[PDB]
Amino acid sequence: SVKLTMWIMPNSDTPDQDLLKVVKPFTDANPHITVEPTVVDWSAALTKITAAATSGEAPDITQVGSTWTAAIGAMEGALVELTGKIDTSAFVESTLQSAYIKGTDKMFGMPWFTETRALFYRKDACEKAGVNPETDFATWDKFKDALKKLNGIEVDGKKLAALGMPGKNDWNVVHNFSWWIYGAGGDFVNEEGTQATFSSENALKGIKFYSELAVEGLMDEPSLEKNTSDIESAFGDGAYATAFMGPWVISSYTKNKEENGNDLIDKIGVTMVPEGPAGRYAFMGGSNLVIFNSSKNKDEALELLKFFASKEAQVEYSKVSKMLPVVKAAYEDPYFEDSLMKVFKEQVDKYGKHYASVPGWASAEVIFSEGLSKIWDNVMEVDGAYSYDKTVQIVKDVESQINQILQETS
Repeated sequence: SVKLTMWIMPNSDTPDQDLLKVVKPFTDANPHITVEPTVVDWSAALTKITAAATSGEAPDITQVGSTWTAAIGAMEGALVELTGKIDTSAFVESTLQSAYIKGTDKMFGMPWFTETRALFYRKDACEKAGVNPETDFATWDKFKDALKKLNGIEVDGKKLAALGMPGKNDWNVVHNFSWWIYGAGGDFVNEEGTQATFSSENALKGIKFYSELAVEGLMDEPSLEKNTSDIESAFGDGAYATAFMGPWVISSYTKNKEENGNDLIDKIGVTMVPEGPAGRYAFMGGSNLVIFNSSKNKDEALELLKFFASKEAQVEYSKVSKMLPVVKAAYEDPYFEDSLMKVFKEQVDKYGKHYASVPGWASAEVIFSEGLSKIWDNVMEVDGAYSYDKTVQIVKDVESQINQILQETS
């Protein structure tokens, strides 16, 4: 018999058991294959995977952050090339980009699940404030006008901040700026993926618009010291009129109502991110699966990957992980078509934009995160008055470092 070993990151409440429940139909139907998952923490995962690819001491399969696929796939002899082995027509088209090395036709990962961030809002706050969510969040300028009407609005005796979002003490620093940069007509790197474009006029327009929401008082100031999970919890206890969050919060708030009677879930809606001057783009994240070239059972490894891309496994794993499926047929399930979830379905499909899938991306993201962290410090005036010129200098200094990374990894 064949024991497939698989590394996963912590995607659900009980990672190993939840994965094994989803694969039980596969191992029941293929009794000569067993699946042995091992959990690897997110912070050290890329380090451990890179070391396994280099040393040939690897599991058969590992989850990767979708942005890591090119980094690992570019390592000589690291991964099984999947080009032509997966039916790509099954996948939401926007999710496939991260599975390839950009500029090549080489597919080294299979998309597994995805996520995007949407704009959640308090319906009761909007009615009280005179905000119509069917129109007033559609564009940057309308959104900001709505925030002005919502900031400090009192609902059931509690004063709400207009927008709750984390600052630099967080793991989504870059991801939360991404769609502002895109909507302004900017990007982190050029289309070819070979030059940084983070200091363009358009990128700065997006960075300035989003970060100065803090200078203008429209963001909850205490929350800028906190992280994503804190903003999700606080919104779920009614602290903010709006917040940009992933789809997993719907389950959390639904559970809060079932267990504690917390009716926040009945007072919220969700809409797509506001369109910027250049159009509507949204963040895309998530994870892919890869097969190590050192695997002694690649045929069985591939069969497992294809199982994870089957409709039933996509539905079931997305439910338990609270992520979004990457296969089109999974969105036929009513779960992904309810009033809130359907906004996420539409956004990832029609407007999702993934970071360039280049081998240097993972290294570049750390640099972008450091720079945007300094921009938060700047707008929050932690060390002197806010200076937009300081943001410009930070972004130019980032641009230089990114170009050196791209030159090394070309």
